[PDB]
Amino acid sequence: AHAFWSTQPVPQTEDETEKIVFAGPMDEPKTVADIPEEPYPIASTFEWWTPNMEAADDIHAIYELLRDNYVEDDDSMFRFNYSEEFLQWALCPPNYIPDWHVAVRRKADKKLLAFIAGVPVTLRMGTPKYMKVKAQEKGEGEEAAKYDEPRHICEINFLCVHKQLREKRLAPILIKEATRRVNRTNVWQAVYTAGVLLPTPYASGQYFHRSLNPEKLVEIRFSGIPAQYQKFQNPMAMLKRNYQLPSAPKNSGLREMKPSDVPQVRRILMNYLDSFDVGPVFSDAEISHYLLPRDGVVFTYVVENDKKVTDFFSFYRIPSTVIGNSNYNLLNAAYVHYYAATSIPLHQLILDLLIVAHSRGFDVCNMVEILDNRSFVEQLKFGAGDGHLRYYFYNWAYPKIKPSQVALVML
Ligand SMILES: CCCCCCCCCCCCCC(=O)SCCNC(=O)CCNC(=O)[C@H](O)C(C)(C)COP(=O)(O)OP(=O)(O)OC[C@H]1O[C@@H](n2cnc3c(N)ncnc32)[C@H](O)[C@@H]1OP(=O)(O)O
Ligand SMILES: CN(C)CCCN(C)c1nc(N(C)CCC#N)c2sccc2n1
Ligand SMILES: [Mg+2]
Repeated sequence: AHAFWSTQPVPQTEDETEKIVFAGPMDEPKTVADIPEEPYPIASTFEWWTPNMEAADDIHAIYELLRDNYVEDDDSMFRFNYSEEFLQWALCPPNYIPDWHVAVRRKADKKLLAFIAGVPVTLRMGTPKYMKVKAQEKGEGEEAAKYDEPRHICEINFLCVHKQLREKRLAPILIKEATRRVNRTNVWQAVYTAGVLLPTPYASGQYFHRSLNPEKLVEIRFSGIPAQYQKFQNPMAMLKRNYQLPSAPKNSGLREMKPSDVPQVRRILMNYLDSFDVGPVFSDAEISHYLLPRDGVVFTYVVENDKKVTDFFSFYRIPSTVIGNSNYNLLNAAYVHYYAATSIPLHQLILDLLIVAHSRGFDVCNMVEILDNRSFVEQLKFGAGDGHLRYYFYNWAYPKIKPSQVALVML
């Protein structure tokens, strides 16, 4: 069934997943010296290329591949259009490894055919709370605790093969070369997500959407007018009214995050994320990188009253190309990023996210039911979509956990 995935160190079935009781590696311990020094073999008409994702022109080359060949829906209505500024932000965090950005070009004329990217992340990925209780009940605490310490691993994203090269087994080659480059730096696990089901997720969550511009969403067929609104003389007027938001934030002391806020935002974020089984650990440099505002890319606000930051939220922008509409070329989506609330209920904090996103011309707010995202779904009028986001590890056995025990946002 899976000619490539069956050869890899990942749990092969749900049944296998059911028997996993402790976090730990799947594979034998290996050393850098055991890993081939030479790139993985590739057809003589192709070549490996490492783009410089801080150099405008290489960023643009990768941007065009993704613009034209990255994730699209099954009805080919929308295709993600991650911006050049977003890609530099996502792929070049503190201490990133340029070698983990891997491309294939056709040698002749240098057409770009494929990409995959890894970035470092420090992840808590030790045995989850409910399985540590089971271990305690059996006298197996030491085994369960072995990998409690946060680990420096690889996060993989942006796997893409050109549409003309699909179903030729190029993605496994990209994956094998990425793995080799990661292993050559003495890193042996990765974390990744996908909308598709592969062997075998450790967690899965539904996607949720919150309409900000329903007229546009219906025009481009992201949304339709729900059946219940047909009982009204003006269905669309009633739909617009249902999703109306304030024109300015409601929380006193909301303002954009600045450099001086990094220590307090790090503190409140890390205290919050500790509550979840799987989550990132961020240094001050990483809090700076992932949360300070970047035009067009990431938007972060703090609540500060009386000289103290007590809460914050962040969202990031991913537009999609709208394939063939005469009124609109783009869907402008805002995705819920990290947040922490200590002074107000989460729904009150995230309402301001929706208000700011709407004010800035976003059409929809998206999120997965990770973190405490379920706590404000109903009041804030999110609805489940048809997608799921599945969380995977490479070379890591891990008990199944609920998505409300995951605190890693994947871009
Ligand atoms: C220690 C360090 C380790 C680092 C590596 C960790 C692993 C990272 C793994 C990557 C995580 C990426 C996270 C993201 O970026 S998820 C985003 C993925 N990108 C897209 O969906 C963009 C649009 N589609 C494409 O570009 C192509 O269809 C892709 C490239 C997805 C496959 O190309 P193509 O359609 O031309 O197929 P093939 O003939 O070359 O290959 C077929 C094989 O590929 C397996 N396949 C299909 N889709 C995915 C998928 N999303 N993750 C993993 N495997 C996938 C499939 O089951 C089959 O294997 P098997 O069933 O036969 O066994
Ligand atoms: C790797 N990485 C995490 C990027 C996420 C891709 N983004 C932004 C995304 N992806 C969705 N799906 C793949 C659902 C597929 C299924 N089942 C959806 S569905 C609604 C928004 C949305 N956005
Ligand atoms: Mg292929």
